[PDB]
Amino acid sequence: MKTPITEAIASADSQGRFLSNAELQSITGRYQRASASLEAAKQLTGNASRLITGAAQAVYTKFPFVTQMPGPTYASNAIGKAKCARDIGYYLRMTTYCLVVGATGPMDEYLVAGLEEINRSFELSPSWYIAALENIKNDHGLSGQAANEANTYLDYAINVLS
Amino acid sequence: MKSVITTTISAADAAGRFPSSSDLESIQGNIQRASARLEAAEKLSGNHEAVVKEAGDACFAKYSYLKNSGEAGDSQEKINKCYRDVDHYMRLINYSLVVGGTGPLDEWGIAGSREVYRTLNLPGSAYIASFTFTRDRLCVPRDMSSQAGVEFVAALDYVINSLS
Amino acid sequence: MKSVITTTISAADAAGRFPSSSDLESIQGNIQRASARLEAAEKLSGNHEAVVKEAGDACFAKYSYLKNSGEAGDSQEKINKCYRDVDHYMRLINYSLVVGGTGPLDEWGIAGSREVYRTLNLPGSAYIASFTFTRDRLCVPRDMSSQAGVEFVAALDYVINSLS
Amino acid sequence: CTVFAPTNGALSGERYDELLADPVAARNVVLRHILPDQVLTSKAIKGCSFWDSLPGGPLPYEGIGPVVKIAGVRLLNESSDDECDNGTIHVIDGIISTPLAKPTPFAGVFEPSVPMLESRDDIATAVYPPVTPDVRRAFGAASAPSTVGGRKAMGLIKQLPFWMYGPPFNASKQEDFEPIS
Amino acid sequence: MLDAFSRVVVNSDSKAAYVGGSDLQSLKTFISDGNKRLDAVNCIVSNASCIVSDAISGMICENPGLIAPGGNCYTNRRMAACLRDGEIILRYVSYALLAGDSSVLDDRCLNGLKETYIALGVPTASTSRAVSIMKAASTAFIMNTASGRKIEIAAGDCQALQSEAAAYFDKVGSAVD
Amino acid sequence: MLDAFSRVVVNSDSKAAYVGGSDLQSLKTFISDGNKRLDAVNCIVSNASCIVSDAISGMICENPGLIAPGGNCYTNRRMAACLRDGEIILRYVSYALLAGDSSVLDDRCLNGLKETYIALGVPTASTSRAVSIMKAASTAFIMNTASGRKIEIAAGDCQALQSEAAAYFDKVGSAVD
Amino acid sequence: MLDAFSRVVVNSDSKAAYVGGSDLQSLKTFISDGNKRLDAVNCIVSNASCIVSDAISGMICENPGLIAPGGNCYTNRRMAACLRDGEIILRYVSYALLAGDSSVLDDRCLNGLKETYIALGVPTASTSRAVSIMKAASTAFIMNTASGRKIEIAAGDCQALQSEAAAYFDKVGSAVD
Amino acid sequence: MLDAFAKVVAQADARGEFLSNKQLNSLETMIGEGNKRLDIVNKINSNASTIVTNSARALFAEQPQLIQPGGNAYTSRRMAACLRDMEIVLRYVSYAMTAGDSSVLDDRCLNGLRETYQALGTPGTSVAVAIQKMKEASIALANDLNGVPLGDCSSLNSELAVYFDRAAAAVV
Ligand SMILES: *[C@@H](C)[C@H]1/C(=C/C2=NC(=C\c3[nH]c(C[C@H]4NC(=O)C(C=C)=C4C)c(C)c3CCC(=O)O)/C(CCC(=O)O)=C2C)NC(=O)[C@@H]1C
Ligand SMILES: *[C@H](C)[C@H]1/C(=C/C2=NC(=C\c3[nH]c(C[C@H]4NC(=O)C(C=C)=C4C)c(C)c3CCC(=O)O)/C(CCC(=O)O)=C2C)NC(=O)[C@@H]1C
Ligand SMILES: C=CC1=C(C)[C@@H](Cc2[nH]c(/C=C3N=C(/C=C4\NC(=O)[C@H](C)[C@H]4CC)C(C)=C\3CCC(=O)O)c(CCC(=O)O)c2C)NC1=O
Ligand SMILES: C=CC1=C(C)[C@@H](Cc2[nH]c(/C=C3N=C(/C=C4\NC(=O)[C@H](C)[C@H]4CC)C(C)=C\3CCC(=O)O)c(CCC(=O)O)c2C)NC1=O
Ligand SMILES: C=CC1=C(C)[C@@H](Cc2[nH]c(/C=C3N=C(/C=C4\NC(=O)[C@H](C)[C@H]4CC)C(C)=C\3CCC(=O)O)c(CCC(=O)O)c2C)NC1=O
Ligand SMILES: C=CC1=C(C)[C@@H](Cc2[nH]c(/C=C3N=C(/C=C4\NC(=O)[C@H](C)[C@H]4CC)C(C)=C\3CCC(=O)O)c(CCC(=O)O)c2C)NC1=O
Ligand SMILES: C=CC1=C(C)[C@@H](Cc2[nH]c(/C=C3N=C(/C=C4\NC(=O)[C@H](C)[C@H]4CC)C(C)=C\3CCC(=O)O)c(CCC(=O)O)c2C)NC1=O
Ligand SMILES: C=CC1=C(C)[C@@H](Cc2[nH]c(/C=C3N=C(/C=C4\NC(=O)[C@H](C)[C@H]4CC)C(C)=C\3CCC(=O)O)c(CCC(=O)O)c2C)NC1=O
Ligand SMILES: C=CC1=C(C)[C@@H](Cc2[nH]c(/C=C3N=C(/C=C4\NC(=O)[C@H](C)[C@H]4CC)C(C)=C\3CCC(=O)O)c(CCC(=O)O)c2C)NC1=O
Ligand SMILES: C=CC1=C(C)[C@@H](Cc2[nH]c(/C=C3N=C(/C=C4\NC(=O)[C@H](C)[C@H]4CC)C(C)=C\3CCC(=O)O)c(CCC(=O)O)c2C)NC1=O
Ligand SMILES: C=CC1=C(C)[C@@H](Cc2[nH]c(/C=C3N=C(/C=C4\NC(=O)[C@H](C)[C@H]4CC)C(C)=C\3CCC(=O)O)c(CCC(=O)O)c2C)NC1=O
Ligand SMILES: CCC1=C(C)[C@@H](CC2=N/C(=C\c3[nH]c(C[C@@H]4NC(=O)C(C)=C4CC)c(C)c3CCC(=O)O)C(CCC(=O)O)=C2C)NC1=O
Ligand SMILES: CCC1=C(C)[C@@H](CC2=N/C(=C\c3[nH]c(C[C@@H]4NC(=O)C(C)=C4CC)c(C)c3CCC(=O)O)C(CCC(=O)O)=C2C)NC1=O
Ligand SMILES: CCC1=C(C)[C@@H](CC2=N/C(=C\c3[nH]c(C[C@@H]4NC(=O)C(C)=C4CC)c(C)c3CCC(=O)O)C(CCC(=O)O)=C2C)NC1=O
Repeated sequence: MKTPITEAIASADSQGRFLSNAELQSITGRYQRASASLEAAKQLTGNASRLITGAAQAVYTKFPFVTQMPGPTYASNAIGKAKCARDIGYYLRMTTYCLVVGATGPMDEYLVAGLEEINRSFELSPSWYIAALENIKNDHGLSGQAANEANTYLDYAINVLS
Repeated sequence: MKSVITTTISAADAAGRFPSSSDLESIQGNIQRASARLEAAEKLSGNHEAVVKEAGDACFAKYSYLKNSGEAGDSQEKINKCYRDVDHYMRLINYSLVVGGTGPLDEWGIAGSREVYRTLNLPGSAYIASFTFTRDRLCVPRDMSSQAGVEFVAALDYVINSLS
Repeated sequence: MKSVITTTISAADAAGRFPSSSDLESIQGNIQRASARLEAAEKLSGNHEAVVKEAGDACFAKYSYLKNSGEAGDSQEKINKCYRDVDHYMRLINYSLVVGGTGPLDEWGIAGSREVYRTLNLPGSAYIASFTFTRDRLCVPRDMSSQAGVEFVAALDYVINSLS
Repeated sequence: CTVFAPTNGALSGERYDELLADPVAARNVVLRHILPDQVLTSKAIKGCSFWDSLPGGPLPYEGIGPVVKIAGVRLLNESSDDECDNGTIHVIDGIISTPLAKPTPFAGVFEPSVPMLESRDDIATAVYPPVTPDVRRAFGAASAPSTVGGRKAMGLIKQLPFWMYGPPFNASKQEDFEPIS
Repeated sequence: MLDAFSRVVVNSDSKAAYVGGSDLQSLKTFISDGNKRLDAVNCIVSNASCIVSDAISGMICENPGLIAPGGNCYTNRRMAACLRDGEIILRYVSYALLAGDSSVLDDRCLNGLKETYIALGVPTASTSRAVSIMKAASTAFIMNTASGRKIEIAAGDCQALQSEAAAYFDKVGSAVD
Repeated sequence: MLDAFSRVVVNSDSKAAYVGGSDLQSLKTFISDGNKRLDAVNCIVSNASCIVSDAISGMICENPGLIAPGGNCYTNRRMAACLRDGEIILRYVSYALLAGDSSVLDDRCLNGLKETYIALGVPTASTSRAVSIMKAASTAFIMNTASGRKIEIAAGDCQALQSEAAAYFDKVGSAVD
Repeated sequence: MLDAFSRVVVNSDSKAAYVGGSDLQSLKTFISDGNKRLDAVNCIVSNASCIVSDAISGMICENPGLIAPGGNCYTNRRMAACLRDGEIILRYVSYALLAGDSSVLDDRCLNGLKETYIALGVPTASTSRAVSIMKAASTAFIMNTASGRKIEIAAGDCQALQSEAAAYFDKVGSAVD
Repeated sequence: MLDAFAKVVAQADARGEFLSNKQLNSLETMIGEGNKRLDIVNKINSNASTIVTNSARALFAEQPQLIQPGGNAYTSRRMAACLRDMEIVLRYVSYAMTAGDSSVLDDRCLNGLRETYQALGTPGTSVAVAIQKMKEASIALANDLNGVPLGDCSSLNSELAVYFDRAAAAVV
């Protein structure tokens, strides 16, 4: 996984040298921004269910054909709504994982790796998801540097999808 | 203290209105002329002590009779009050020079000066001798570039025209 | 003979065009800086004798060995050639000062000088002692106007930097 | 003593706070200025040679009539010659530097007032820069993606001259992209 | 009545010393931030009539006993003097934004006001609420974040000014209480 | 070969518009700062061979292997051309002080000089040392802070001009290294 | 007596609604800046006897008429009282640094001071000079820039807090005048 | 490759002296500027794909040449190469914004790029218009008062603008 610590150790390992002062300063700074990251992870974990429900309501209000269009991929079935909150729940959980880790490791290895083939092979447009992350970016309700953290990783997932 | 800001705010307050664009143009002019005058104030606080020396020494270089009798300059101590009052006036020129109106130099130096100077037998002509010496010792193109010197001339003019 | 107007006429002539607005702006600047140049020319023609007298006097005040061994101007005649040469120099500074380029000073005085001072055992450092005395002596607001003093200093510095 | 005293305007500066920061350098400069054992008037200088009795090294002086230079530094004849009953205090244009107390080089001293200036082609704008206007229209386009924000996306379309809307070019306007068109 | 200038001068006067080089440095920051100050007071002035109406109407809406009989906004006259007092408070705050020092607001309006509104029966809590509404409205207009009005100004950071205006409103609201 | 005027025009030509207000405003500040540039160029020009002499003599005295047999300053001919080279560098820097844009210096002399000093065997660090000495000497003459010449001029601030001249010398010194 | 917390609470009760996000956000900043506040008040409850000694001594030396006969610092008793009053003023300023709101300073100390010093015959300008000396000494201690005392502390910017403390001393000095 | 510090040290070794305390005070000042720096780099790294896309939309809207048959931009291949090149330039401007020196950009991206866009027939000035649009979007984005504690940042905007101006100056 891509954590800052593993970047540091991996770079020094590819050079075969020790972990001199550069990488140690890196781990210091990670240990300082870590506290705001942990508070943000606490509050996202706190109000997850209303974020997921709210996000799915935003997608449904923005694209109202989706509940109306008869098909497997669209959210007209009860199954489709379950897959809807399922997927939004995935994105929220991977954001909390990246807040805890401090880099974009778990999103890049659990979510970003291979997402294109999935959005193609099941014809799931990237945009519907973008609207979901925008509602999560609006309604997470954090303040300060914690809000800068969660907005950083959520914006990062937005720029992956487009 | 009369400045640009106090005159326009006070005038609008007497008006009973919000400050319109006219006062805004007035303070616009204040922040235009500000740099030239403040250069003058910095240089005044630079060499004020030699201004004390040449000012007072020219002041007794003209009038010797003050050191002669008991009248106004009997002792060395009254001469120390002479240099002292000159430094008061230069400090007020520094103050009004920073403010930019003649406010603090008027209310601190000029107001009621005439009953005091008339009461304690203090002649104004020796002060005027000192200040005219300072305006004759104006090093414009080498010390106070152009307009800093001009502002200094104006303030010290106001001092003499207040006293005379 | 280089000036503003000879540079622009010669440049447009080398081009092959009628004079455009650029040359017209150049000769406009000629007739702007003109007054300061001609003021300096008037004062130089005013006191040239005392200038050359102080120049040679300080030139032998610095270097006494010119006189000491018959290896310089040790005969009243050679020192008369000395003051004559400095007369020529101030005359060329007057001429370039009227023209307003370094043209006549370059073509009459500077061009081909090096063979002459080299061959005839003439030290250039003594010339520079003379000119730097006449340069250090000058006061801008004492006699000449600031703009004319600048012009004079500039031309004389050109002589120094062309000499050695 | 002949006391070679620089003027106030010449004394102050960065090297002045250097000398007020250091006792050693300050002592060496003050000993550099002051000659022992001689009293010299302005017109008694007369020539170009050295002075031995000093701390730093031998002092070069060029004495011609009034144009006196001391170490390459001219003295001011307005306030040059004063009686002091023991000596005379001659006032100097600048600061005579010892070979002992050496000033810091140019890279240790200098910073530009204007940054990035060895990297910019245009001197005219960098020295006198204008203020940047609003950015609301441009931020509206730079912020969110094209499906998020609707109409703004064009945002960055600025205004071309009238001929470029012409039929050999056929440029587009922001009113074309809007639903209103 | 003192601007920023005269504040530096009076403080320097107390110590019997010259203005010097640091006080002038802070005043140089005043001069260079000058046009933002001008534009800010322009923003307060342009919408001033609108602000007082909204704040007093919000003061009545937060506290409906003012309009109730024998409240101090009951009679039509009393509502008129009420609107005028809101206007005067806004006025002096705008003067304090031009001056840069609150000598004008302290001397001309603030001094002897609590005992006046007490002596007249005017509820202090209500007035401080109205001052708070003018505070939020004024900072929103001064940062160009008002809903009904978004005018173009060339961008820059105005953070120092907003805290200044908030300081004057907090001085008034803390003064009536 | 472009001044400040031409540079703005070329930039407004790639933009394909007219000059405009913002650009003309900055150019008005250029012309109002014109006589400072004039007196600046007068200072560096009327100290030319003085700067070149002290600069290259300082370059030899700092690094005395240049005059040792085998160095590139070892003959009168090599020393004359080295001295001449310093004079030419100072010459086009003076042109870049007049024009306000380094287009004359970039297109004329800076272009191809590194590869010429490579092809000759000229050590580049020594040349950058000479350029640095001309930089400090030239800014000291441009600010009237020379220890051997203090001429009288009208007082004013030219910190901006000094940063500009230091930018051109750092352009040459960075260009030879 | 109200802290920052009770200030948020009181404001929100005037609004008559819940506490919400934004007020709590500002209060979160209060908590994260808490340790700097702690260390600052610790710096002023440290050498404080030293502050009052130096400030009143400075007030007598600046104005020698206090120690002159029939001045209010003449008798030994009166000197004891002035020192005690200097101590008390610094004490309530320290309380206002801990609370973060000036409710304690306004209600406990500031309310009866002008009338009291008038009723005793105490010269008020002299007191405001002593409050000014305590102000400057307290800001120098709070910035670690005292000459006789430089104690190492984990580094950081603390300008906010300095301006806070200076705000309270200016409230006292403006209150006695 | 050189940042601020490596440029200061490298010059200090090119003359072979130590750093004076003046230099060290300058460094300390730039460090205190460094949080604002990281904030601007964060804003760029966040919204980057919308910057490239919107700026390309404004480019093709204002110049309808390239999307038409026979255009340099035209073909799916050529369009994707167009967009990717803009992403390249935006990436390195984020890098030089972090380093404080314009060395990495010149070394990795700008230097030699003109020889390529000449060698392909790509219109340079269109690339320059593209980079001007990313400068507008980026500078405006950098001046947003959202999410950041408020503070004065005119110098950093000036510097960032110098980096983009260097990119548009190196293609044209
Ligand atoms: C916070 C107040 C604002 C903000 C204000 C800014 N204004 C800037 C520049 C500027 N503003 C004016 C208008 C002003 N000057 C006057 O003389 C008058 C009336 C007589 C007014 C109302 C001018 C003339 C200028 C400069 C010239 C120009 O822009 O064309 C400005 C730029 C920075 C600065 O110049 O200091 C700012 C930041 N901007 C903000 O984003 C908030 C909303
Ligand atoms: C001085 C810091 C050097 C060095 C200088 C030498 N330069 C020599 C030759 C040479 N230099 C140039 C560049 C010059 N010529 C121009 O036309 C212009 C600008 C318009 C410049 C800047 C050229 C083109 C040449 C070749 C032609 C010539 O010989 O003049 C040179 C002679 C080298 C040799 O013959 O061995 C020297 C010595 N001297 C040094 O010690 C330092 C490194
Ligand atoms: C690790 C990350 C990760 C994801 C992000 C998801 C992505 C994902 N979603 C689906 C599958 C699905 N995803 C949705 C979701 C949608 N319903 C709609 O109305 C909207 C357009 C949209 C919610 C916004 C639906 C309905 C399906 C089932 C589609 C179908 O069978 O027709 C599938 C195929 C397997 C399955 O059926 O579950 C995958 C891989 N899965 C993962 O492993
Ligand atoms: C704020 C500004 C300010 C001033 C400008 C002075 C002005 C001033 N001077 C004096 C008082 C005095 N001023 C002088 C000065 C003079 N001696 C002479 O030989 C000369 C004529 C002249 C100096 C040029 C003397 C001698 C006295 C004392 C007069 C006396 O007691 O006879 C007094 C009366 C109070 C006192 O005795 O000090 C005042 C108000 N004071 C101020 O507060
Ligand atoms: C148009 C301009 C113009 C000049 C500037 C002069 C320059 C000049 N001077 C001399 C020639 C001379 N110039 C001098 C002058 C000097 N004596 C010294 O002690 C000093 C070093 C120096 C005066 C400062 C002397 C002594 C000679 C004669 C040299 C000799 O024959 O040995 C000659 C050779 C012809 C001659 O003998 O006259 C020339 C061309 N001539 C001109 O036509
Ligand atoms: C055509 C140009 C031209 C000049 C530039 C002057 C230059 C000049 N000045 C003086 C002469 C003089 N110049 C000055 C000036 C000075 N006083 C000082 O305190 C300062 C150092 C300096 C002003 C800045 C003085 C004082 C004298 C007289 C010197 C003396 O007799 O002791 C003389 C000798 C003749 C005389 O006594 O007038 C000359 C040639 N004359 C000219 O014809
Ligand atoms: C044809 C040649 C030619 C010149 C050489 C200049 C010389 C010159 N400079 C100024 C004028 C000026 N020159 C300077 C320059 C200086 N600023 C300083 O800090 C330094 C001491 C110095 C640069 C090294 C300044 C500041 C002014 C304005 C002075 C003032 O108004 O106070 C003026 C008066 C007119 C004006 O204001 O522009 C003139 C004639 N002009 C010309 O036409
Ligand atoms: C019970 C008593 C008690 C105290 C006295 C404080 C002491 C204290 N201060 C800080 C920590 C700190 N203290 C300061 C204070 C300042 N730094 C400056 O350079 C200024 C001179 C000064 C202004 C007040 C700063 C800046 C920090 C670090 C930043 C921070 O933690 O907010 C910390 C964090 C932990 C640590 O640093 O090890 C603690 C416990 N807290 C307490 O619990
Ligand atoms: C809780 C806050 C609090 C205060 C702020 C003080 C204020 C205060 N001071 C005094 C009383 C006093 N305060 C002073 C102080 C002064 N001496 C001077 O030379 C100066 C003008 C001034 C110091 C700057 C003196 C001298 C007295 C005694 C006055 C007298 O008895 O004549 C008294 C009357 C009771 C007493 O005698 O102590 C009070 C209430 N007391 C409090 O409880
Ligand atoms: C490391 C940095 C780095 C870069 C900066 C690029 C630069 C670059 N671009 C292209 C290649 C290309 N670049 C573009 C881009 C353009 N389309 C237009 O309409 C505009 C003029 C312009 C965008 C602004 C196009 C269209 C091609 C393909 C050209 C063609 O095949 O005709 C190529 C040749 C290889 C290829 O086909 O991809 C290279 C090296 N590549 C790199 O490795
Ligand atoms: C790892 C990534 C990373 C970031 C992205 C920054 C983000 C960041 N910026 C600030 C802090 C700050 N950031 C700015 C910046 C701004 N000034 C303005 O005018 C603009 C609105 C904006 C630049 C575009 C300012 C002014 C502060 C200080 C705010 C203050 O103290 O009032 C702080 C609080 C700590 C501090 O004071 O430095 C943090 C965490 N820090 C990091 O560690
Ligand atoms: C029903 C009784 C009633 C009212 C009357 C309002 C009054 C009111 N205005 C507010 C605040 C407020 N008011 C305005 C001004 C206003 N908005 C504009 O966009 C324009 C053009 C205006 C004048 C016409 C602004 C700009 C704000 C700040 C909030 C905002 O961004 O709109 C606030 C919030 C106060 C606070 O933040 O503490 C209140 C209570 N509220 C009520 O309950
Ligand atoms: C013994 C071998 C030797 C030399 C030759 C000199 C050369 C020399 N001149 C310098 C620098 C220098 N040189 C001058 C120019 C010079 N001074 C004037 O006042 C006039 C009229 C001048 C031309 C005649 C100036 C103006 C400076 C800047 C320092 C100063 O203020 O004098 C510097 C400092 C470089 C730096 O700052 O990095 C050096 C090394 N030094 C040596 O060791
Ligand atoms: C001769 C009659 C006389 C005095 C008595 C002093 C009094 C005095 N102390 C000052 C100011 C002052 N005083 C102290 C406190 C003091 N210093 C310490 O380092 C310790 C341990 C202290 C208590 C023992 C500090 C810390 C300052 C701030 C200046 C500084 O950094 O030292 C100031 C400056 C006021 C200002 O800035 O406006 C004055 C006038 N001055 C006089 O002329």
